[PDB]
Amino acid sequence: QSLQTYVTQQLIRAAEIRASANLAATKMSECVLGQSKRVDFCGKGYHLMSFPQSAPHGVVFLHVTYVPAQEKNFTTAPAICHDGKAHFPREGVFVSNGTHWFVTQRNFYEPQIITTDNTFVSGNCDVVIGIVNNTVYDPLQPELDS
Amino acid sequence: QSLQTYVTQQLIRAAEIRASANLAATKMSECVLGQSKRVDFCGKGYHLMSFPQSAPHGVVFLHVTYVPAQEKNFTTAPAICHDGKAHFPREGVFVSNGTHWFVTQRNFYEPQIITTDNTFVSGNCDVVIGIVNNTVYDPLQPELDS
Amino acid sequence: SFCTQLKRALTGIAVEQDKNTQEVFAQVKQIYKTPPIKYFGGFNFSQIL
Amino acid sequence: YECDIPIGAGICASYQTSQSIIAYTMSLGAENSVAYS
Amino acid sequence: NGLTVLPPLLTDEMIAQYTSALLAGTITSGWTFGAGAALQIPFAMQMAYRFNGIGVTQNVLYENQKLIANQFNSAIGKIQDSLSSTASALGKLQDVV
Ligand SMILES: *[C@@H]1O[C@H](CO)[C@@H](O[C@@H]2O[C@H](CO)[C@@H](O)[C@H](O)[C@H]2NC(C)=O)[C@H](O)[C@H]1NC(C)=O
Ligand SMILES: *[C@@H]1O[C@H](CO)[C@@H](O[C@@H]2O[C@H](CO)[C@@H](O)[C@H](O)[C@H]2NC(C)=O)[C@H](O)[C@H]1NC(C)=O
Ligand SMILES: *[C@@H]1O[C@H](CO)[C@@H](O[C@@H]2O[C@H](CO)[C@@H](O)[C@H](O)[C@H]2NC(C)=O)[C@H](O)[C@H]1NC(C)=O
Ligand SMILES: *[C@@H]1O[C@H](CO)[C@@H](O[C@@H]2O[C@H](CO)[C@@H](O)[C@H](O)[C@H]2NC(C)=O)[C@H](O)[C@H]1NC(C)=O
Ligand SMILES: *[C@@H]1O[C@H](CO)[C@@H](O[C@@H]2O[C@H](CO)[C@@H](O)[C@H](O)[C@H]2NC(C)=O)[C@H](O)[C@H]1NC(C)=O
Ligand SMILES: *[C@@H]1O[C@H](CO)[C@@H](O)[C@H](O)[C@H]1NC(C)=O
Ligand SMILES: *[C@@H]1O[C@H](CO)[C@@H](O)[C@H](O)[C@H]1NC(C)=O
Repeated sequence: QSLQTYVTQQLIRAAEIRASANLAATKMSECVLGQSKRVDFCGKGYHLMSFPQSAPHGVVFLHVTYVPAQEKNFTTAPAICHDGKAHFPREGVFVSNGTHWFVTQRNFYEPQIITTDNTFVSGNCDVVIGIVNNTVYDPLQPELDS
Repeated sequence: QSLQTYVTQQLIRAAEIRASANLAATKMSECVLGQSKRVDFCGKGYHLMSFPQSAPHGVVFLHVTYVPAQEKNFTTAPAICHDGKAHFPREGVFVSNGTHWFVTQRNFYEPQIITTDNTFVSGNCDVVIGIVNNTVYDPLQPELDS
Repeated sequence: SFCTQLKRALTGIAVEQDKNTQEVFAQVKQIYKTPPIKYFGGFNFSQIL
Repeated sequence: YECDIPIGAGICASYQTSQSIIAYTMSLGAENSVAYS
Repeated sequence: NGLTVLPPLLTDEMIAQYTSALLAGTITSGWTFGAGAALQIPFAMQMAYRFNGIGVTQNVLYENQKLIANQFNSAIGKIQDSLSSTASALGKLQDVV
């Protein structure tokens, strides 16, 4: 009976260890051999890479991740009216520091002038809730004028 | 012996419950703290968000997902010839309602005129199988003419 | 020591249950709270808040 | 404070300042209202 | 006969607080609170981010905002009714107990 108890405990603990080993193999495949979009799977933050290290009866992953550091407030707007046309950002968000409007990335404050390259138009300015009035620069205009 | 039977059943059921709890923790990390690209992991459809709710001995996820609703037939084409050059869509699919050709998104019918901004050229028109003849509008032409 | 190891197994199971609850729910560092205004762009969360 | 020795039903215990054993309700974390508008 | 039940460490109120914190973070900051500090963003713009994330341009969200809000509210109401009508809904938890 003592031997049977030991063997049953060993079987249950071996099943648990096998689950842990399958998780470790998945983390090796996804965190180390690639970059993972799954949240909190390869560490807290936006995953950049991972490095494996061996250990007695286990593995240790060093997860290198990207964490935003210093946030600042800005006044935002879903879209922008220039000539009765609503302009939406191609990749970024419209922000304002109080007087002027820029379009920036969503994870790093890098303001840029709002031009027709950063934005695309869709419809008139009677549907979007919270739209604002600002000028959208046209790169071709000075070249044509020159 | 009765006590040993009870404890063994409890150990097995606790392993099952721990597997379920690990799954729930993963769903909390990925569905709730982010947006998941994994199919049918955070509900059926294209996952938008998720909201957790507690419950006795468990958790309940309200998965908000996006489901296409009203589909329509269109005549499609892999590419388009304008001047002996094959034009492919940057982000979308070429569709036709019977007489005219447009380029639209792949998940929401929003037809647009086929211009050089929506498409990119690659090679001549002797390789693509199923290519069609249509005009690709050039935005700079009227500006130059004006 | 059959009784002692049965007791040990049950204690381990109980601690594991507490750990399961902690892992599932304690994923947030700070206890956030919504502002008194409840206009989230037309969406109505009053039944889950 | 953070839970040191779990007693149960939200009550934990620790050894803190003479020094003695203190029982308390565990702390989930610092509250933080997000400046939403 | 010596068989007793120990109370869970986290009371139901603490679990409710945890879920409330997760919900408030999700609503007021999107997914940003799961990576670092919670960064506030208007909910319509966050939903436009999600629409971009499923491959739909955000102008679809901005031009159908009221319709999407109404659909979400109706779905939440139907969840309410389903929970309040069918008693045999939480089968798994009751099976565990
Ligand atoms: C918001 O940003 C704009 C653009 O950087 C600022 O405008 C410039 O401000 C500097 C002063 O630091 C001047 O030297 C430039 O001539 C300004 N440029 C233009 C085109 O006006 C603006 O001052 C910022 N507003 C605030 C409140 O900081
Ligand atoms: C953005 O600019 C447009 C036009 O420059 C403004 O539209 C005008 O609104 C006033 C007041 O409602 C009307 O009397 C005019 O007839 C409108 N003009 C046009 C061309 O539509 C609009 O109000 C501005 N937006 C904001 C928030 O001030
Ligand atoms: C396919 O779509 C095109 C573009 O919308 C249609 O062409 C327009 O049709 C309307 C009639 O509803 C006319 O008023 C416009 O003048 C047409 N525009 C052009 C540039 O011709 C076309 O009719 C559609 N074809 C079918 C079979 O529905
Ligand atoms: C698309 O247009 C091109 C040219 O406008 C067509 O190519 C012509 O095909 C005919 C018949 O095979 C030849 O006699 C011509 O010499 C070709 N011209 C050129 C410039 O290559 C092509 O056939 C059209 N595609 C379809 C499906 O009709
Ligand atoms: C969000 O939904 C709740 C319930 O679905 C709404 O609360 C109802 O409001 C109406 C009118 O004020 C009352 O007649 C009902 O008795 C309320 N029901 C409950 C359960 O409180 C609430 O009004 C909705 N939010 C908004 C902004 O309309
Ligand atoms: C943004 O403004 C609010 C206004 O109270 C303030 O509480 C918050 O700290 C500001 N955000 C940052 C990053 O300073
Ligand atoms: C497309 O055409 C086929 C032709 O039989 C038809 O069966 C199908 O229902 C059509 N699709 C839609 C969405 O109506």
